[PDB]
Amino acid sequence: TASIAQARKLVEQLKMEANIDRIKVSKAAADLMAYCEAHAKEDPLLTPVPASEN
Amino acid sequence: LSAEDKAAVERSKMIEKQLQKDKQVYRRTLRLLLLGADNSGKSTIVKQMRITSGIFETKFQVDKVNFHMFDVGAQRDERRKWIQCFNDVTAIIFVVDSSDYNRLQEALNDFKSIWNNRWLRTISVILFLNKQDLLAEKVLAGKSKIEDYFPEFARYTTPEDATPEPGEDPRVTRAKYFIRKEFVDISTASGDGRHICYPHFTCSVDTENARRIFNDCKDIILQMNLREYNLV
Amino acid sequence: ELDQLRQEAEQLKNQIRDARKACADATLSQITNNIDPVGRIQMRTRRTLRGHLAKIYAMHWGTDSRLLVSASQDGKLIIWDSYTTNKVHAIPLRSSWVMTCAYAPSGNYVACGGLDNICSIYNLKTREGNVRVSRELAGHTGYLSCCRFLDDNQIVTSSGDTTCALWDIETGQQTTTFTGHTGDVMSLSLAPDTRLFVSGACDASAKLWDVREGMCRQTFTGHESDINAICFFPNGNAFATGSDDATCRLFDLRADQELMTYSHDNIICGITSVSFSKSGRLLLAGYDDFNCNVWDALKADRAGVLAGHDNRVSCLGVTDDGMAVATGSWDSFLKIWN
Amino acid sequence: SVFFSVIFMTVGILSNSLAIAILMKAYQRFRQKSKASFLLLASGLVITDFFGHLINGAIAVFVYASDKEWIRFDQSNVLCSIFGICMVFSGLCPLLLGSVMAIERCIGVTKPIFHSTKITSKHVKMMLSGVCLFAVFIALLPILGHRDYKIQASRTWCFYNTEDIKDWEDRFYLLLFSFLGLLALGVSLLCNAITGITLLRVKFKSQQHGRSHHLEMVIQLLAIMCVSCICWSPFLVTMANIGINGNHSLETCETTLFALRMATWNQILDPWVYILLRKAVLKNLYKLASQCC
Amino acid sequence: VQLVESGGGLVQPGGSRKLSCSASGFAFSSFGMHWVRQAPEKGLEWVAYISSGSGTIYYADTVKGRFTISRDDPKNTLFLQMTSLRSEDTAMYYCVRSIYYYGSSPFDFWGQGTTLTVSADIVMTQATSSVPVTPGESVSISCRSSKSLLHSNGNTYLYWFLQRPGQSPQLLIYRSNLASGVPDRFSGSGSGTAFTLTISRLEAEDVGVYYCMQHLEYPLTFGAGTKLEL
Ligand SMILES: O=C(O)CCC/C=C\C[C@@H]1[C@@H](CC[C@@H](O)CCc2ccccc2)[C@H](O)C[C@@H]1O
Repeated sequence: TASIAQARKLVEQLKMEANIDRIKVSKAAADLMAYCEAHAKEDPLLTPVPASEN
Repeated sequence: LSAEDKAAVERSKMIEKQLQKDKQVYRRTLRLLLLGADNSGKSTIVKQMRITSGIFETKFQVDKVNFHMFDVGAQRDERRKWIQCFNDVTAIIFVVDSSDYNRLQEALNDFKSIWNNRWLRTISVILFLNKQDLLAEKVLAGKSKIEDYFPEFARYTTPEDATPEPGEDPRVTRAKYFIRKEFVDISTASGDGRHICYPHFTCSVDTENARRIFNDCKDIILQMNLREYNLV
Repeated sequence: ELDQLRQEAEQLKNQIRDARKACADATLSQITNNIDPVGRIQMRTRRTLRGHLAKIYAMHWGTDSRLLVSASQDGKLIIWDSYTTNKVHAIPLRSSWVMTCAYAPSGNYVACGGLDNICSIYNLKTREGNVRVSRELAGHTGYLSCCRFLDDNQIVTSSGDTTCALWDIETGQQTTTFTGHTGDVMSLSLAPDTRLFVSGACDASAKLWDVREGMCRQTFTGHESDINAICFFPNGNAFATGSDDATCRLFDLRADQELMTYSHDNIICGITSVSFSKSGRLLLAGYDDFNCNVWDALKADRAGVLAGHDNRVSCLGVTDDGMAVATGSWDSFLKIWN
Repeated sequence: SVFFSVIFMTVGILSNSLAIAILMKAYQRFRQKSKASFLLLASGLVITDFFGHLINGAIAVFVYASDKEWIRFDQSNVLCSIFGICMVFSGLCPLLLGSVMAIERCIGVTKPIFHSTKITSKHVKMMLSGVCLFAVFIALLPILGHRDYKIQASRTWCFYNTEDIKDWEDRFYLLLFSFLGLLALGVSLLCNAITGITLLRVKFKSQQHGRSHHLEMVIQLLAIMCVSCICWSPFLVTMANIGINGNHSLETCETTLFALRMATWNQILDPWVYILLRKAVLKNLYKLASQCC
Repeated sequence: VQLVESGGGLVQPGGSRKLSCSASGFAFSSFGMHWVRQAPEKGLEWVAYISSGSGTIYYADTVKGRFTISRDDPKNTLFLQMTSLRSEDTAMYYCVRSIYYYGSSPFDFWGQGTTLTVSADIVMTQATSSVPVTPGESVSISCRSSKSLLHSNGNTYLYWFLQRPGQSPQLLIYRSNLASGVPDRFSGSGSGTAFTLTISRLEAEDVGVYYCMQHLEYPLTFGAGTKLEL
């Protein structure tokens, strides 16, 4: 009886997963934009650093 | 200049020499891939070439030419992922049980899938129709023939150029040639002219098996040289 | 009674989808439209590494932005010096069909794997000078797809057997085994905190895994085909997944949904590798079209193209400091871009 | 007359440039599949031929543009010796690298497994370097024998002593050059004929379905065998007659200059019949030319 | 890992002698060998150097022409053929292994050596030769050089060797970067010209002589050596 085991395990997994909290996309987008703007000064790929510093 | 830098450059030169020495042997040996369902007698073919491992290795020598034959031992049913790693090989050996007609459809489907693969579209596919004696005995028994599974067999006749071996029954010849025609029409379809199949009839005791491998590999390498000389 | 559980799981999935959509207040584009564009990020090949005898399939950078390890299907692990191009080590692998390699952060051990289903940890600081196999662990029933080091004694590895496991080197046994996806695992990515990591599978789904607790905390199903690449965001809150559908999607853990989909009509080839820059604005994804395109994480616009290859770009990785980018391809050449 | 050498240079320069471009573009691809030995030899041949036509055309333009006053710009016998090496070399490389290539494809078609497993790219590079060294040696052998190249009757090119043949040293050099040229040509022709016969046999004997790249190979082999002979045999036979018959020969310098012109048309047409006249290369070049311009 | 030397003994002026060294426990070919001489109650002095695979060889300007080094990889053995032996050659020779690459530690293992008795570039000068100290106190050995060892690449080519009574010189620091097998007590600092070896806590195992060496250029030159007593 492995099918019943798989089914109950999937159901319990979905149950324990549905309890995870979630926030609005606006806050996450703002946080990502702020993080990107913060470390923009320490990214040689983004800001071309002088040749002497390569 | 720094002495440590010069020593590192010397170590790099030594590593390059070792890499060249290894590339020599890598280019000397030829790589071959053996594919086939469990029903196929690929295990017998591998064990007869006396001339939780996910991959198995077998090495043999035909006319002084070394060949490396790899066969997956422990992997799942899916193939679209790990098949990409076996590209750039000399050729692929596809084994199918021509006797059992039930699993023949799945074998043809697998052959078509391996042939139309975007990454393996430049590697020739060797076809060995193993277990011909069992197929002959079954089709001579008259109990169940290919017609019960394939409708085209009711209107297919043996070609005019079909050369059967001395002492073969016409029914066996017609059945094997119908199977070969099915395989050839599955292969030529979208063949692209860059890779061709090599149908060959063999059994579980034929010692000429390796000879056919060498013969078709000599031709596969030939085509590779023509495309180079023509800059295709 | 099994249909009852099937319908219960379907209802739970519908409820989760509804709760996830309810939080979709706005898209990332509507917030990133007012920001200035990244502009043409042109890159040039500074160093060209040669010496590989076969296709280059895996590479990884260590803690330092100088040393570099690369894996090829010829059975050779070469430690490249990005600054002087000199080869540091050459390890003859016992298995030629290698598919993954990793460089431990301690700089002393390096792991690799492939179709052999065995993960061999090679010691680089062996007192004898030569590279020796410290531990060769087995137990997986499939080809190893990706490997990553958490410390000098723990390593996580993915296999085609659909299940992942955390290994302890000093003993060589699975400390914790995960439930597994519905398909073969393909890529791994450790979070900067070392406590969480996300893995992608061929079933177009991504699951967030915890190192200590062997359970899945979040699952994503935004892709429409096999996920071949995955990389964590520099902050550990999001990750991008590359798939064969010629589209890259950015998934955020805090938001728990896809925020941006990087795709273009002229691109039909699949993605093989994905990586983020130190700041996160530049998304570098390798495509099967023999070219690597840079995407703006916020604007989703193409900022450049790295077409310095003649074959399938199979692996690429950005240094921890973001000084240079290494792109590996089946053409046996590993070029270090700006 | 200047016009002649100038139109014979610019055409060769353009042909060799296109050939080098196509050969590099093809080697960047085929290198991942096989040794690309044929491509390497073709690139080497085209490169040496190119340098030839910029070194000998430049010298010729400088000497037609100097009213042919050799006594003015050539007193210490330094420039004529350089349009002496640069002449012998160019010639003998373009033929002796045409022979080695035919020998390669001969083995590649008659014994593919042997050319693939036993012959390594290192051996091909070594053979190319050795051919180049032998060519430059035969070009510098007269200088290392107390003799130099004398101004020909045309007063526009320096080569082996043609007029006033007295000692056997000049005869020896002329006969050796002619023998090397004829031997290279014969070896190339024999290899090409063997390859063509093998291809025709193995193809007309086969009836499975294959023939996509055999007819083109036979056509290329026939074109090479025809052009190389028709263009080189005259000059080689002329040099052989001059060396064996001495000054008593009836031929004049006009036929020698014409044969020069024909041999210089084995090295414009070589970058053509080897690479630029292939179907794939032809269509790609035509398409990119129509699209760009 | 072991480096056992042989061939020593008494020799007359003008004679010759072949000093051999048996290597084991490591890839002899992968490691470059360095012969270093040590005159009686004096400091060290580099003699010759042979790289991996015999691809590069160097000798000291004082020993050029007389001594010649050779290594047999098949048997993992080293040989040093000496010619025109002078009276000054009285010294104990040591064989040292060294592997060079980013993150390595050249001169990590010193052999037992062999005793042999008869009958313009950068120079390392140490201002201190003896420092009396008792348990509980710290030590800071200073070092001076005539040329800045700070190469353009920024690497500090400074090497410290500690020779204890009866034992061979032990590597302490190869570049601030502490060496392997030595406690964290040892530390290095200073600029490209001036250097300082600072030990936080002095144990009963530091008794010996501390030698300084530069590695910017292949020709090496050891210092006078600072001795610590306790
Ligand atoms: O007499 C006149 O009119 C001009 C005389 C100057 C001669 C040649 C000028 C140049 C040619 C060089 C040909 C050269 O590579 C042949 C090699 C070769 C040498 C000797 C014997 C056989 C073969 C180029 O094609 C361009 C340019 O025309």
